[PDB]
Amino acid sequence: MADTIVAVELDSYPNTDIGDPNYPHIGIDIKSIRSKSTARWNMQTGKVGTVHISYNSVAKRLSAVVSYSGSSSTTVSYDVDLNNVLPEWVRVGLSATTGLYKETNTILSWSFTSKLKTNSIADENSLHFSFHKFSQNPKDLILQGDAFTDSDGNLQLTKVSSSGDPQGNSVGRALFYAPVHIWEKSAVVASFDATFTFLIKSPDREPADGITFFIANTDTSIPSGSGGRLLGLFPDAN
Amino acid sequence: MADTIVAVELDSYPNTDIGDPNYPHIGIDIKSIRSKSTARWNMQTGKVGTVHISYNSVAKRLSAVVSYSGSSSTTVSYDVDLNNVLPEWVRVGLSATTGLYKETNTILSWSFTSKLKTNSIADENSLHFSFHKFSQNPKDLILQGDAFTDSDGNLQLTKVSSSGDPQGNSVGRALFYAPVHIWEKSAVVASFDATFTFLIKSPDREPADGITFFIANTDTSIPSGSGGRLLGLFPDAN
Amino acid sequence: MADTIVAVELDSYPNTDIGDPNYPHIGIDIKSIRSKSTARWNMQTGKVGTVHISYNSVAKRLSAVVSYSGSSSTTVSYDVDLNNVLPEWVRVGLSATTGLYKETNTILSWSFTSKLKTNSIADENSLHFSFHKFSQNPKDLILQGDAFTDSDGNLQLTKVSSSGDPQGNSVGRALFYAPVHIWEKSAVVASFDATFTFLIKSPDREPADGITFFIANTDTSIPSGSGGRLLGLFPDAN
Amino acid sequence: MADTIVAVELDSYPNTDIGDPNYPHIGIDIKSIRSKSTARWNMQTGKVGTVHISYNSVAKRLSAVVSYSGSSSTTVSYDVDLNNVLPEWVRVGLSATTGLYKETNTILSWSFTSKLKTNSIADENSLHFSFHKFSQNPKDLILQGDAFTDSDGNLQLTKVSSSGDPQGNSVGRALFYAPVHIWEKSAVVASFDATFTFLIKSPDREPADGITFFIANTDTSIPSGSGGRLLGLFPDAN
Ligand SMILES: OC[C@H]1O[C@H](Oc2c[nH]c3ccc(Br)c(Cl)c23)[C@@H](O)[C@@H](O)[C@@H]1O
Ligand SMILES: OC[C@H]1O[C@H](Oc2c[nH]c3ccc(Br)c(Cl)c23)[C@@H](O)[C@@H](O)[C@@H]1O
Ligand SMILES: OC[C@H]1O[C@H](Oc2c[nH]c3ccc(Br)c(Cl)c23)[C@@H](O)[C@@H](O)[C@@H]1O
Ligand SMILES: OC[C@H]1O[C@H](Oc2c[nH]c3ccc(Br)c(Cl)c23)[C@@H](O)[C@@H](O)[C@@H]1O
Ligand SMILES: [Ca+2]
Ligand SMILES: [Ca+2]
Ligand SMILES: [Ca+2]
Ligand SMILES: [Ca+2]
Ligand SMILES: [Mn+2]
Ligand SMILES: [Mn+2]
Ligand SMILES: [Mn+2]
Ligand SMILES: [Mn+2]
Repeated sequence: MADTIVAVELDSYPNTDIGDPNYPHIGIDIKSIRSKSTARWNMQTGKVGTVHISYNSVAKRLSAVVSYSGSSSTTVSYDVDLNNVLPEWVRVGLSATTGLYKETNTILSWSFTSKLKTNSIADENSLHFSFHKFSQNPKDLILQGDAFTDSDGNLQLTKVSSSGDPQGNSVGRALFYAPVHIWEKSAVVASFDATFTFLIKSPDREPADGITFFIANTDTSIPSGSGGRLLGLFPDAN
Repeated sequence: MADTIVAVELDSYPNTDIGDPNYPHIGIDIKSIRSKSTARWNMQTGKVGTVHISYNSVAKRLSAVVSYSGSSSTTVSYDVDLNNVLPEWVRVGLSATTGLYKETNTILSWSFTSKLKTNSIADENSLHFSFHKFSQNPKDLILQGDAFTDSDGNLQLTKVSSSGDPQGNSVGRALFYAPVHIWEKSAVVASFDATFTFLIKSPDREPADGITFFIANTDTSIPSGSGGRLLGLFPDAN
Repeated sequence: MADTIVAVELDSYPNTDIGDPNYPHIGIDIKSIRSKSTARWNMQTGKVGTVHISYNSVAKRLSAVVSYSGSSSTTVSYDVDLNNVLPEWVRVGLSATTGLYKETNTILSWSFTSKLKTNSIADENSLHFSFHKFSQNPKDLILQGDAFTDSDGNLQLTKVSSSGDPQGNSVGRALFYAPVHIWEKSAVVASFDATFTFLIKSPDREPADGITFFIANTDTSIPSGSGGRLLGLFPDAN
Repeated sequence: MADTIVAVELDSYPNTDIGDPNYPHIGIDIKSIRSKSTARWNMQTGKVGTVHISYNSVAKRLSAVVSYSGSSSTTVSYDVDLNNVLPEWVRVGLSATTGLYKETNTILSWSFTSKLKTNSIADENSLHFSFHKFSQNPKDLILQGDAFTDSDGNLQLTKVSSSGDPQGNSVGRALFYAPVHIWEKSAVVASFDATFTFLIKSPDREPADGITFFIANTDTSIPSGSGGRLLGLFPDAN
């Protein structure tokens, strides 16, 4: 069967033939590339941006905010019970693609916290990780497809040359090595927060295709046919 | 000039004359004792209970859950922008009352985290405290009214005897000593999370009146007339 | 080549033939079962104990303390630079054995934090995990030898029957799934802290053999001949 | 009665007068301006530096490292039992002075964590704060002497002009608002960690006088005569 995917997308390229709004946008994706909720994103190609993502099983609202130094922020939210969508054990990761058009999909930092609180207090679990730059040989990441860490310590999700020039038709993903426990039958509340900073540079008039933070089944792998507009996440546009 | 109050109430006594539902309930109170959202609380007098509260400014949803070991939990949420309600600097606290009827309002643990973020993975401001014991001299709490720490290390918000028998017509509150910064001009996202565990015992067959977590202006005090049904928060029932 | 091991041992059985003092002891082991430092441990068989372990690269002192409710604590320290000992990437874990004599090697909770700092604030890493009780399918743990999680949610490092009776000649370990990055060429300061709570029960007049927290090369596995007095860590007593 | 002081000094100006070494140095001060331990400071006037300080009560080792974007590292350590020196409740803070000679004493960030542990994985008391910008009205800091926050959001501990030139004969301190519980009768282990980033700039051939992180009785205030060489911390040079 296909993987089960929940994602927040920073979608730089409007694919209106598969339901994208006709502008760069942020979106919340629940098992489909066709986002349940979107907000218009005013990209600053060449500038370092920041994304903050949060979810709590009591509120049942997955939210995301994108900002840049000295600019107005873009926000997006969706009401959803993640226990009905995802398995109890997941992996978390970042993905990016290029297609006919291209961009650098550079990650400068990534942090993530999750918590599982139950009935009994001494029945609980937490996981936190934080990367400010990345090791050249990162043993706590599963790197998939074209993803790699360059000589500056930056995570490049898609291909770039030695001079830093991006390449088209590229796909890559980075997953945290340990599975994450996001629900159980006795749980009272589960929550997570994620942050990443990113640098999209591009020589193209319309940069493409984007970067996601995603949560999937533990054995998730890049699907066949998921390049370009499908963001390395989905086998089709349904 | 009255305080500005946001609270989560565990209201054990139905004051139907001032808009309570006719059962013990959990509520979200925005500037009034008359809750904007309530849910049925299945009290278990004599068992240790746990409350988890959370908010973030992108989701704009204040939510709370109450539970006991081996039991079903109760949730309540309300969509609100706290920027629009509270001043930028606050104190946070726990309050409790008894009236004609009575209960012990015993706090066994209390923790709190607030974050103010912008454009990096590290937060521009964060505060975290956690008490699992309470000290015989809590120099980091402002104790108001009948609130005191006992010989067992527990925090008693209202009057109780040597023998563990609660008293009627009591009011008590405990505030964390340092002001918390909950928004600013430059802010991208602000969030907070709080947890407390409580023991409510009663000789009566109808215990009263309840316990809250609340957030207020920094100079907040127990208002004249806030006994019983007003939970030590409000000077009247409007 | 053999594994590289740094460990804190709760050594319940004196094997004076390989240099144990003639009493139960807590020990710091650096690449040998023969401890670099020991202290007398006053065991309370059948009671839940707590161990706290810490280290940072400026102080260069690895310390551990073992305690029980109502008792006084025993401490042990050793001055060592852990980088000259350990590789840059490690796994962290828990190990236990039994031999001719036996005990339960039960883990009720385990937490770990590591941090690696430079000065970019944006060149760095942290990892934190916390388990209060353990899942029936612990996908974030690598279980080795006889280790398993039971119906109560406890981690059993060595064999116990369904009635909870321990078995002799057992060895088991549990490793956190993700590698930990503990040094790099640009590092200024690296630190770690670990906590575990444990329950050692035994029908034997002299219980054996003990429990350790350990740090090893990422590919560590139970050496042949590490049963009993070698605590699942070393292939010989050198 | 005088304040009770424990400090880590970054001392830019040798006062051989009162027992400084005859070079710029970092030091550990236990109840006297006359450091119990010093190290020659690998100083870089005009560069952003970072200080990390740590202590735990099992190891009994107070340690500090000062570095500059990864280079030019200096360390200092002292074996000491702080339960014998400090009261159980304290305030923590930063101080700085100029005298005949001068430098900017600029704080760009500051964080602190304190923990008091016993018999579990969850701590019985913890406190954590973090500032990466400082507020125009920082209600959670007690600002003493010349200390103010500037339009950039930096904390200036001593007088600086509107353009950016430091003034002589100035003193300033910033204390965190809430008292900190550092030890108790039945504590198993107490620990704290602090980090700050600073910028010392000077038009002088020989900058003065330095910056400290310190720990004091909760009621601490700038003593009379503690200018220049006494770092705003001590009334005399005894
Ligand atoms: O990278 C931008 C887009 O490039 C391709 O789609 C096209 C967008 N504009 C075009 C113009 C001509 C042709 Br042929 C193609 Cl395939 C496209 C495809 O690779 C899409 O998946 C992708 O989103
Ligand atoms: O503790 C329960 C309640 O007791 C008091 O109200 C009454 C409850 N039963 C009554 C019966 C008669 C009269 Br008069 C009163 Cl005020 C009450 C008041 O103290 C209320 O504020 C409180 O909610
Ligand atoms: O569990 C206690 C000990 O049992 C064995 O060693 C012995 C301890 N007392 C003995 C008495 C007789 C014989 Br045979 C043996 Cl092997 C032992 C061995 O399994 C040791 O590794 C272990 O430490
Ligand atoms: O700012 C650096 C120093 O300047 C002063 O000490 C002197 C250093 N050189 C001098 C030369 C003359 C005189 Br008068 C004085 Cl007080 C000093 C005093 O203000 C000292 O406390 C301070 O350490
Ligand atoms: Ca698209
Ligand atoms: Ca009521
Ligand atoms: Ca032994
Ligand atoms: Ca000096
Ligand atoms: Mn899209
Ligand atoms: Mn009510
Ligand atoms: Mn031993
Ligand atoms: Mn000095």
